[PDB]
Amino acid sequence: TSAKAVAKTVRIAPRKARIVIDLIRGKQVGEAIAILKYTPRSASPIIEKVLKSAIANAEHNYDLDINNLVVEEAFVDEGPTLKRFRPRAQGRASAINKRTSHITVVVSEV
Amino acid sequence: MKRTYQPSKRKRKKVHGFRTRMSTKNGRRVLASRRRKGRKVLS
Amino acid sequence: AVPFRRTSKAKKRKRRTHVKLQLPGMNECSNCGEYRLSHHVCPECGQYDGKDV
Amino acid sequence: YRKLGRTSSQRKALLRDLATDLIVHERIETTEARAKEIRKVVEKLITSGKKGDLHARRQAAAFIRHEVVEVVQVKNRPVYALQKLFDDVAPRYAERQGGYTRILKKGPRRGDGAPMVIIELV
RNA sequence: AUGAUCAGGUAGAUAGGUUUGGAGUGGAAGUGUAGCGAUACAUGGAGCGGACAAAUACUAAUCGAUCGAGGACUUAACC
RNA sequence: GUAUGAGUAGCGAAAGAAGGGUGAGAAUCCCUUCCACCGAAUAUCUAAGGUUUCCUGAGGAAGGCUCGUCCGCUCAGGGUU
RNA sequence: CCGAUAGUGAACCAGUACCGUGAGGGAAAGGUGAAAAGCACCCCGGAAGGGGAGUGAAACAGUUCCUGAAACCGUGUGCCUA
RNA sequence: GUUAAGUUAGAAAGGGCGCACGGUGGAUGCCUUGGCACUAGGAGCCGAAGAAGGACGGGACUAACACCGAUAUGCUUUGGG
Ligand SMILES: [Mg+2]
Ligand SMILES: [Mg+2]
Ligand SMILES: [Mg+2]
Ligand SMILES: [Mg+2]
Ligand SMILES: [Mg+2]
Ligand SMILES: [Mg+2]
Ligand SMILES: [Mg+2]
Ligand SMILES: [Mg+2]
Ligand SMILES: [Mg+2]
Ligand SMILES: [Mg+2]
Ligand SMILES: [Mg+2]
Ligand SMILES: [Mg+2]
Ligand SMILES: [Mg+2]
Ligand SMILES: [Mg+2]
Ligand SMILES: [Mg+2]
Ligand SMILES: [Mg+2]
Ligand SMILES: [Mg+2]
Ligand SMILES: [Mg+2]
Ligand SMILES: [Mg+2]
Ligand SMILES: [Mg+2]
Ligand SMILES: [Mg+2]
Ligand SMILES: [Mg+2]
Ligand SMILES: [Mg+2]
Ligand SMILES: [Mg+2]
Ligand SMILES: [Mg+2]
Ligand SMILES: [Mg+2]
Ligand SMILES: [Mg+2]
Ligand SMILES: [Mg+2]
Ligand SMILES: [Mg+2]
Ligand SMILES: [Mg+2]
Ligand SMILES: [Mg+2]
Ligand SMILES: [Mg+2]
Ligand SMILES: [Mg+2]
Ligand SMILES: [Zn+2]
Repeated sequence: TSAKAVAKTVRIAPRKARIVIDLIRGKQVGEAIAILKYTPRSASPIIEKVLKSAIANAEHNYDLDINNLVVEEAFVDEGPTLKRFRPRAQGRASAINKRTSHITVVVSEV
Repeated sequence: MKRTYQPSKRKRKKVHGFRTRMSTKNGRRVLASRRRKGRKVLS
Repeated sequence: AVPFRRTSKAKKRKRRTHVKLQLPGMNECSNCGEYRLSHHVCPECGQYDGKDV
Repeated sequence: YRKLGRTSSQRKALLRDLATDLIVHERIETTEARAKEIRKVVEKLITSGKKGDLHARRQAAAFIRHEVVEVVQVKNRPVYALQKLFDDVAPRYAERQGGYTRILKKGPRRGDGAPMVIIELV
């Protein structure tokens, strides 16, 4: 009935990936791929690979019709954070968060 | 800006080296203290 | 210069109402049937106005 | 007219370089604003080449760059971009009154999202 | 500022080019003549001329797609 | 440990352009041409200080205020008479 | 008597890493499974990472791996709201 | 049917409350390799026949620990197994 794919600990901040994942939800898979291709953000290639992986393993493992799928749900979750520092004036240092994210997409019929 | 540390191999050896520590009773006292604490680097 | 009070979750979510982004202006190619932007060359066949580019 | 992010002399140098590039290669890829300026520049150059006399040639020589297009065996002698403009490109449009270039939109650049376009002399 | 506003998208003068102009500057290049030369004169209000004016479909406004009504009840006047 | 400020301040003096190549991927790596900057220096030696940063072949997790196919970064072999 | 913020500073290559010219100061960091049986093979992807298949009592035990609270970040929805 | 006067629904760009399912994070429980305080006994010094503490080396492969010293991951002998 359904298939899913996940990408774990991708080095991209969750907000910047959510802003793109929002406009793929509940769409036919071909339209969603086209939408991702023409959105000039840095999160589009990662989500495109996750979505195509989900379509591929739906086709292979469950023998579903790859021409009648829709994006059932897509979401972004927080992964572990890399802690860095930036030298500021007067001899002090400030914190930097290099955040990562887990990206999940699910596809199904109708 | 000229800062406080201006390195010199010879000056470092002559002020803080092993043979300078061994030449006074208080230097050998420093060496004994650092041996008692167990430090890997003496002088 | 400095925030007097911390911001609540509801206030932050209200301010983030308009920080979404739009949906691309695309349609299907008359030649190859693929999706493409209007007034742009088709990247899948190199067509524009029904001619090779 | 457009200031293209740079001072007067830098803008003039950029325009001269791009116009010579379009004359030599006849089809280049660049950003949209630069294309919309070299449109004007290159078409004025082509009109000067169509006029054909020595005054027009000396005026075009104050803007075109001194670059080699090719070497031709005739003692092998090189051909320069001014010679190509006056001898090859200008006679091509002897029966067309205006509009010697066209602009074709391509899409955003990966590094900075700039809108890239193709400009060719046709 | 960006949105917005207004003028248009081949039922086309919206922008650029082109052709004729205009302001502005002041007499182009090449050639010839005079002079030993610096230079002067002629061809000739010449040449050039962002943003200003009018003509002209040469170049780009191609081709698509999306949104958007079927009109609640009561009473009173007419009908 | 994790928020708010907030996708906000900043991204550390400066001229770049196009054409070829490589590659899963190129404003950022390689090559060509044109342009620009220093030039009692932003050139060449050499003390101190550092201690393998030097060369070659592979690599792209982290570091590099962006990207990276590149690197004073990672790995393996060398190199100083 | 303590049970990993406790008990030695140190249950782990600790007077180490790191800081300081120096004398000197001085950390953090335990737990797969009874047994590696540590996932042959197929599929998407450059890889990372997944979906199956297999091992096992358990993989929602998959080499920071027993349990897995709260802050904090999300997706869906019953009732309310310009 | 039109006109006039009056009444009442519904809505979500977003938000609130409840619930379900996840992520991050490391509390809690269980556990122990390491500690703390003592008791009985032993022993209370090593060095010019070179000490305490170190540096550099020794392996088929050897960065670190442990062991050993150019007889170097060890040699002789007496017992145990
Ligand atoms: Mg004394
Ligand atoms: Mg403009
Ligand atoms: Mg542009
Ligand atoms: Mg005049
Ligand atoms: Mg913070
Ligand atoms: Mg280039
Ligand atoms: Mg190194
Ligand atoms: Mg970095
Ligand atoms: Mg930065
Ligand atoms: Mg490569
Ligand atoms: Mg290297
Ligand atoms: Mg614990
Ligand atoms: Mg175990
Ligand atoms: Mg066990
Ligand atoms: Mg592949
Ligand atoms: Mg794999
Ligand atoms: Mg469990
Ligand atoms: Mg378990
Ligand atoms: Mg949990
Ligand atoms: Mg929780
Ligand atoms: Mg709700
Ligand atoms: Mg509602
Ligand atoms: Mg609405
Ligand atoms: Mg909504
Ligand atoms: Mg809520
Ligand atoms: Mg409420
Ligand atoms: Mg709530
Ligand atoms: Mg709740
Ligand atoms: Mg967890
Ligand atoms: Mg906690
Ligand atoms: Mg005792
Ligand atoms: Mg080794
Ligand atoms: Mg011997
Ligand atoms: Zn096409």
